Amino acid sequence: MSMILKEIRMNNFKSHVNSRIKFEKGIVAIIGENGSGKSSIFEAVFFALFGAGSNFNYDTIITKGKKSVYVELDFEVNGNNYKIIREYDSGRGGAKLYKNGKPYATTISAVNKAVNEILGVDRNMFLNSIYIKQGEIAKFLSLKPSEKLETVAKLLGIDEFEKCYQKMGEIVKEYEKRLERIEGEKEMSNLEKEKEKLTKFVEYLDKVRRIFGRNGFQAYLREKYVPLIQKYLNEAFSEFDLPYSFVELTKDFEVRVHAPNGVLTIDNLSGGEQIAVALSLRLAIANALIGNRVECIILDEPTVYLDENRRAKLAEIFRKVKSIPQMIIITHHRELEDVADVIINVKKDGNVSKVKING
Amino acid sequence: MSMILKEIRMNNFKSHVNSRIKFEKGIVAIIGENGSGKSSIFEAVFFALFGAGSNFNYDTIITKGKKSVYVELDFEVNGNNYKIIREYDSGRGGAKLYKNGKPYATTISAVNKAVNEILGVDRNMFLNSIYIKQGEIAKFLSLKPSEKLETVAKLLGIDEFEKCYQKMGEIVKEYEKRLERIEGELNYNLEKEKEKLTKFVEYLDKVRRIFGRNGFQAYLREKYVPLIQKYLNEAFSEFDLPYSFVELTKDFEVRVHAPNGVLTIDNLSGGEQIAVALSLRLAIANALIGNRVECIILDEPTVYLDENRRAKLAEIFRKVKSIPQMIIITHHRELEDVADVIINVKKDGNVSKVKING
Amino acid sequence: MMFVHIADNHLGYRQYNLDDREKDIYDSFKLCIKKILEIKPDVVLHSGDLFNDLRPPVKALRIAMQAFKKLHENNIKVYIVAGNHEMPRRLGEESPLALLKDYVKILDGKDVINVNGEEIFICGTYYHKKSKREEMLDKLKNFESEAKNYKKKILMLHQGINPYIPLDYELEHFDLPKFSYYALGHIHKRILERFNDGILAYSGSTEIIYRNEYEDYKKEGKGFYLVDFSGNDLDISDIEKIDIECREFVEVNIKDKKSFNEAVNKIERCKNKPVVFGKIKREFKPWFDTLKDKILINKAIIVDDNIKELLVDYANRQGIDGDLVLSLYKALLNNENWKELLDEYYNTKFR
Amino acid sequence: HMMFVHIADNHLGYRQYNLDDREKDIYDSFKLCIKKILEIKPDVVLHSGDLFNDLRPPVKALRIAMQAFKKLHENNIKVYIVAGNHEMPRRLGEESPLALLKDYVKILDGKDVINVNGEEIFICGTYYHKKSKREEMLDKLKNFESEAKNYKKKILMLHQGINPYIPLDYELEHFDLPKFSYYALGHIHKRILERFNDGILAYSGSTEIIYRNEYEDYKKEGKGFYLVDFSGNDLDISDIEKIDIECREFVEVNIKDKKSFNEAVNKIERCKNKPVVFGKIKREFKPWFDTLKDKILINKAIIVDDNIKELLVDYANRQGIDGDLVLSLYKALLNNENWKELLDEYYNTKFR
DNA sequence: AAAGTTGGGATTGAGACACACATTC
DNA sequence: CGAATGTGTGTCTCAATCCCAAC
Ligand SMILES: Nc1ncnc2c1ncn2[C@@H]1O[C@H](COP(=O)(O)OP(=O)(O)OP(O)(O)=S)[C@@H](O)[C@H]1O
Ligand SMILES: Nc1ncnc2c1ncn2[C@@H]1O[C@H](COP(=O)(O)OP(=O)(O)OP(O)(O)=S)[C@@H](O)[C@H]1O
Ligand SMILES: [Mg+2]
Ligand SMILES: [Mg+2]
Ligand SMILES: [Mg+2]
Ligand SMILES: [Mg+2]
Repeated sequence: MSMILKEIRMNNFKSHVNSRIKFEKGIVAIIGENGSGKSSIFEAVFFALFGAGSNFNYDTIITKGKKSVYVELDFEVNGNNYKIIREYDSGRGGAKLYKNGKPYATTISAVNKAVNEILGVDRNMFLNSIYIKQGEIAKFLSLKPSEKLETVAKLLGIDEFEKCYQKMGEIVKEYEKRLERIEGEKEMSNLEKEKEKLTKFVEYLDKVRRIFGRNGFQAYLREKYVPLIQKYLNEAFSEFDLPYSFVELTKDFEVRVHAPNGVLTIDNLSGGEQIAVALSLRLAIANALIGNRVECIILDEPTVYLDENRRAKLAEIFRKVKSIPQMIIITHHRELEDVADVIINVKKDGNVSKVKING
Repeated sequence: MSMILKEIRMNNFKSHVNSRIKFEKGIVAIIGENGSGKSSIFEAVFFALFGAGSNFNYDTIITKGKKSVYVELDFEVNGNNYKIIREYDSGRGGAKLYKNGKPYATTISAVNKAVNEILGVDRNMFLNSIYIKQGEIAKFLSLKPSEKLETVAKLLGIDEFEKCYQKMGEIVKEYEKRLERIEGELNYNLEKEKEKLTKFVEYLDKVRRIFGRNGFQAYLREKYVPLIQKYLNEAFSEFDLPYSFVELTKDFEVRVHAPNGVLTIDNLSGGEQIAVALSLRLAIANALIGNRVECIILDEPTVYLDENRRAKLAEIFRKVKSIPQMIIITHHRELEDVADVIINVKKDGNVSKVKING
Repeated sequence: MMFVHIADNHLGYRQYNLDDREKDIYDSFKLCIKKILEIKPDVVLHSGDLFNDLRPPVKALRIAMQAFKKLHENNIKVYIVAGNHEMPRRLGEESPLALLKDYVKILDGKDVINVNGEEIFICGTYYHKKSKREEMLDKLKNFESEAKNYKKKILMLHQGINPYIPLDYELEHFDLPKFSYYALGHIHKRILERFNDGILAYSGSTEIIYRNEYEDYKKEGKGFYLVDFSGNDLDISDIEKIDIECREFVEVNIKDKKSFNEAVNKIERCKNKPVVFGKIKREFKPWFDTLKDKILINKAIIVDDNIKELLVDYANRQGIDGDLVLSLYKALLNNENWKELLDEYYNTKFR
Repeated sequence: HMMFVHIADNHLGYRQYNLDDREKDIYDSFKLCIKKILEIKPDVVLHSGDLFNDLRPPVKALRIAMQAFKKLHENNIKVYIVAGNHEMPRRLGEESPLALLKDYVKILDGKDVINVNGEEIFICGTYYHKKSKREEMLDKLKNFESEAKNYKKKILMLHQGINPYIPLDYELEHFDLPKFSYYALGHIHKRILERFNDGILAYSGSTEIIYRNEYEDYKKEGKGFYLVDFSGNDLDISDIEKIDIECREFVEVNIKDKKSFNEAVNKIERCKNKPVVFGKIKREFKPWFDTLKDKILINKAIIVDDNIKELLVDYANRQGIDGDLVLSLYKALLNNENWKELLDEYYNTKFR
C-alpha cells in the first residue's frame, strides 16, 4: 500500500464553482476562514472515490444555484497512476476510472466496485483510517469494542486477511457445489475414492478458512503488533509533556494510562488528552508498518481542543514524522502553518471559494 | 429560571483534591492548560445538583488514590439561598440540602427530588439548557423534533404552563366527583341549580385546554418565533458571514438564506454551525431578556472558529446584557481580555490548583 | 503653550475580517500623526486604547513605534495612560505600550512640565475596572493632594463617567477632583463640555470602529483635540477640533422603488469608495450590481418582499374569562389554595 | 586589523516546558550575549537568523531584542541579519518581527560592502529558502558570486542546512556554496567550525539549550558566539575565538540502584545553577529523591514501576496445516489469478 | 429517440427491549 | 444485602430516502 494523492479538479461542488488543486508530498496545510471551503475539497475526494449515497444527496453537494457537478481526481497507489472522473449533468450521472492513462471502468457502479478493489477499504473504514474528520481523531479509541478492533484491523493492514476469509468462503462453498455435482451421479466403484478424497479436502479448506479468520491469525498478528505500537505510542506521547508514568495498550487496543497514584482510562481523560492519545496512537501504528502500509493520511483540524502549548509541541511532532509519506492537515490555527511543507490558502469571495496555493 | 451560582467546594473530586472556587456575576472565564481541571469543576456542580448515576461512576469521579468524595454548592434562585452537600465515605453516600441556613432535605433521593422542582429542570434537560459541554454547543440544534421542541419549551419558560395543565387534571377530576355526588345518584325550580354545577365543570376542561400544548403554549411559541428570528439575525450578522438572513421555522429548525439558494445546518461548516447555535441561544436569551434571567455555562465554545470569529464572538459576549452570569471555559486568549473575573487553574502533581482573579 | 488630546486609535482592528478596513485604521492613525507633526504641539496626551489587542500584529507595533519615535525626535513630550485593551491580563506578559517606553511617558502618577516659564501639572493612571474603583479613588484623591499648589492641572483617565456612558461606567461624576482639563477615553463619542470649573473632554475614536459611529462622523468629524492652554484658565473657545478623513459609509433600507434612487447620488457624493450596509429588497439586487466597483463592500441583507397580558388576550379570544385564567395560573404555580378561589367563582360570577 | 562577531539561533520567546524560568533563561542568556558583545567593541555583528522563536513572539521578547540592537546601533556597530525559518512571514500582508529592528539592523537580502580600518569587505546574504525554491536560492548564490570576484575578503550569511552536517533536514548541498572567505550560517544548534573551499565555514551554535538533543553538544563545545579576526588577508581557525555564555545546567540520572543515586546528589550539588533532572527513576527510589525539589529547577524524570510472511506460515504449520498452501493461496486470492488453477493442482498432486 | 418510471441497493433515523453497571432504599 | 432506579448499550426492526440502472 503506497497511496499518495496528486491533484483534483472540481466544478460546481458546493462552494467551489471551479477549482483545480495540486497536492505535494510532505506536510500539506489547508488554511482559510470558517466556511471558506477547506473541508469541501475532501468531500470532493470522497465523492470521487465513492459515489453519492442517500445521505450524500446531490442537492447536498451540487452548488445550490447550479445544476451539474464534475470532479476529476488524480492519485497514486502501490506505484500506479489513477484518475477518476465523476459527473452529474441534469439528472443523469456517470463515472470513469483510468489506470496509467487508459480507461478501466465506465459505469458508476463499475467504478465503485473497482475503487473498493484497489484500496481494500469501503465507505465505512476510509473515514476511520485515511480521512479522519473533525473530532473523530479520538472517536476510534472510545468506540464500541467490536467496531474498535474492526477499524484497528484496517489501519494495521490486517483487513487484507478478512478479505481472504470471505473470498475463502467462496471457495469452500463452491467446492461443496462440486460435491453436489457428483452426489446426484459391469462397470463401477472408482468413485468411493472420491468420497473421502473430496470430503476430507473440504474439511481441510474450512480448516484453512479458520486460519484467515479474525480470532485465528488476525487476532494473533494483532497481538504480535501491540508491543511495538505501545513503545512508539509512549515515545510520541511523552512529547506532549504530560504527567503520567507510561501509556499501556491492551491487546484489545483500549488504552490505560498510568498515573503515580492510580490508573485512568480514556473515559476519565479530558478531550485534549484524548486527542493527544489518538494522534500519538495513529502515529505509532504508522511508525509500525513503515513498509507494509505506507499510506497517506488526512486530518481535519486536529489541534482543536488542544491548548497553545500542545499545538506547538504537536507541530514539532509532525516535523519529526518520517513514516507517513504525505499528510494533509486542515487548520484554522496558525500553529501549523509555520511547520508545513506546502501551504494551500483557500479564500472565499462571497459564496464562491477560490484557492491560492503557495509552493 | 432566575438561576445564579455562588461558590463551590470540592474534596477528592477527580483531579481536585481540595478546592473552593468563588463565582461572580458577569463573564466568568476559566482558563488553564489541557487536563488542568477546568471541565472537572462543572462535572462537580452537576454532581451536586444530581447524584451519581451509572453514567456518573464514583470510581470515575473519585480521585484515583482516595476513597471518598465531598462537595458543597451555594447558589441563589428566585431570591432564595440554597446549599447542597453530597458525600460518599467508604461505601455509603449521603446528602443534605439547606435553604437559607436551615436544612430542607436530608437524603440523596430527597435532595434530587427537591432540585428537580426548584429548578423545574431534570438531569437530562439540564445539559441542553444551562450546562453545555464540549462540541455539544450544536447538540441543542440537532435534537429530535419532539426533543427539540421539548427543550425549547424549557428554554422559553413555556414549560411552567404544562405544570398547570397537569395540575388542572387534578383539579378538574376533583370537581367532577362533586358532580358525581349528584350524577351517581340521579337515577335508579331547584333543578336549574343542578345544571349550574354541570356547566361549571364543563368550563374547567376548556380552561385546561387553554394551558394545554396545542392551546396557549403553541400560540405563545408561534408568537415568539419572529422575535428570536430578529435577535438571531442581529447576533449572527456580527460574524460578518456571507448570508442573506437566517430564517427560523416555528418548529425551531434553522434555515440559512444564501443568494443563489437556501442551505441548512447540515451543509454549513462546523464553524458556521457553531455560529448559528451560539447566536440562536443568545437570541433565546435576548428574547426573554427580563422574563427568564438564566445563567449559562459553556465549555470551549470558540472551538472550530477561526481567529476572527473568536474575536467577534468576544465582542458579542461583551455586548450581551440579557444573561446575568455566563461562565465560559477556554484555552484561547480571545476571551481572557473580555472577562470581568478570570479563574486560573493549573496542575502540580496530578492535582489542580485554583487562583481567582477579580 | 498648546497640547493635543487624542485617544482610541484601536490599531490592529480588522473589521469585517477585511484587509482594507484593517489598513484604513493605520492610514487614519498615520494621518493623525502627520497633522500633529505639522502642528508641532508642545505636549501630546494620548488617553488610552492605542492598540486594539494585547498582542497586536507586528505591523501595528512597527507603525505606532515609528510614529511615536517621530514625535519624540521633534521634542514633543507624549504622555499616555494604558487603556482597557492594553492592561496585561496574565502574569508574565507585557503591555504593547512597553515598546514605546523611550519615546512616551506611560502615566501612572504625577509629572510637572516647564513650558516657556510655567509649571503645568499632568497626572494620570491606567484603566481601572469597575471592581477596583475603591483603589482608583485613592489614586485620584492623592492626585488631588499633590495638585493644590498648581493653578494649571490636567487629569488623564481611560474610564467611563456615569452621566456620559450609562451602560458601562466605572466612575461617577462627583468622584472627579477639580482640574482645568480632563483628557479621557474608552468611549468613542466625541464629547466636550464644562465640568468643575474646567473642561471635560472625550477625544473619541480616530476611525469608525463599531457601526454606531458613522452617524457621528457625518455630524461630528473624527480626529483629535488641539487645546490652547496659554492663558491662565481654560474655556471651550480655545479648543479646536481636528477632523480626519475616514471611510465613507452609505446606509440604505431598500424596501421600495424610490430607495434605489438614493443610492448612486450618495455613493458618488462622498470622498472615497464607501461601504454600504442595511437592507436591500431582493428584486433590486441584480440591477444594483452595476456599481459594485464604485463601492468597497456591500454588507447589505437580501430581503424577500408581556405574557401575563397575552394569556388573557388568548383566553378571551377563545371565549374564556382571562382574569380567571391568570389568577388561577398564579394560584397553582404559587401553590396557593385554588380550592378557596374556585369555590367562589361558581357561586357569584357564572352563567 | 578588524574583528567581528558571529551569533545565531537565539530563539527569543522559547517557552520550554511552558515554564517561566526556562523562558527567562533565553532572555538572560541573550542579554548576557549582548553584554559581552558590548564589552568586546566589535566592528560588525553578523546575526545569521532565528533571533526570535516565532513569527508572533511575545511583546517582552520584542522589547528585549529591540533594546539590545538599539544598544548595538548607538555604539556605531553595524548589525547585519538574515531572516530565519522561524521569522519568515507565512502569510502575505503581515510583517516579520525583524521589521521592528529596521533602524538598528540591516536586514540582508543582497549585497553590501564595508570600509573598516582601510579595507573593503564584501558581505552578502539572503533569507531562509524552503527546500522547494532551492533553484531560486541557487539563482541568488550565483548572483552573489558574480558580484564578489573583485573583493579578496568576502562573507556569506545563510540560514540553511548543508548536506554533510545535517542528513535529516538539509536544504542545500556543499557544492552549491561558492568560494567565500567566511560562511556565517545558522538553523542548526550544534556549534560547527571547519575549513571549507579555501575558507572557513562556521555554524554559530544556539545561545541557550533549546531542543533536548543539544546538550550532547553543549558539554563538548560550549554555547555562545564566535569572535573572528579578519586582520590577515585570509582566515584560519587560530584567529577565531569562541566566546561561551553560561546556560541552564541539565543533569541526567538513571537512578534505578543506590549506586546510581550518589551520582545524582553529588552532581546536583556540584553544578553551577539550579539544574534540570530527567530520565528514569524507580518508584521505590523517587520519594527519597524528592527531597531535592528545592535545589533543582524542574524534574522531568519518569517514575518507573518495578515480516508477516514468515509468521503466517509458522502459524499455519503450528495449527497443523500446510503453510505453503496457506501462503501461496493468500497471494493467489489477493491478486485476480485463478484460485481454481492453483487449488486443483494441490487437490490432485499434493494432497492426502 | 426521447422522456420519465421503476425496482435493486445502502444507509439512516426512530422505536423496542433484553442485558449490564452502578447508585441508592 | 437484594430490589427500584434511570442510564447507557447493542441490536433489531419497520420505514423512508435517494442514488443507480434499466424499459
Ligand atoms: N450546495 C451548496 N451550494 C453552495 N454552497 C454550499 C453548498 N453546500 C455547502 N455550501 C457552503 O460551502 C461552504 C464550504 O465549507 P466547508 O465545506 O465546511 O469547508 P470549511 O468550512 O473551509 O472547512 P470546515 O472543516 O467545515 S471549518 C460552506 O460555507 C457552506 O455553507
Ligand atoms: N479519578 C480521577 N483521579 C484523578 N485525576 C482524574 C480522575 N479522573 C480524571 N482525572 C484527571 O482530571 C483531568 C480532567 O480535568 P478536565 O477539567 O476535564 O480538564 P480540562 O482542563 O477541563 O480540559 P477540558 O476543558 O476538559 S478539554 C485530567 O487530567 C484527568 O487525568
Ligand atoms: Mg476603551
Ligand atoms: Mg475603545
Ligand atoms: Mg532554525
Ligand atoms: Mg534554530
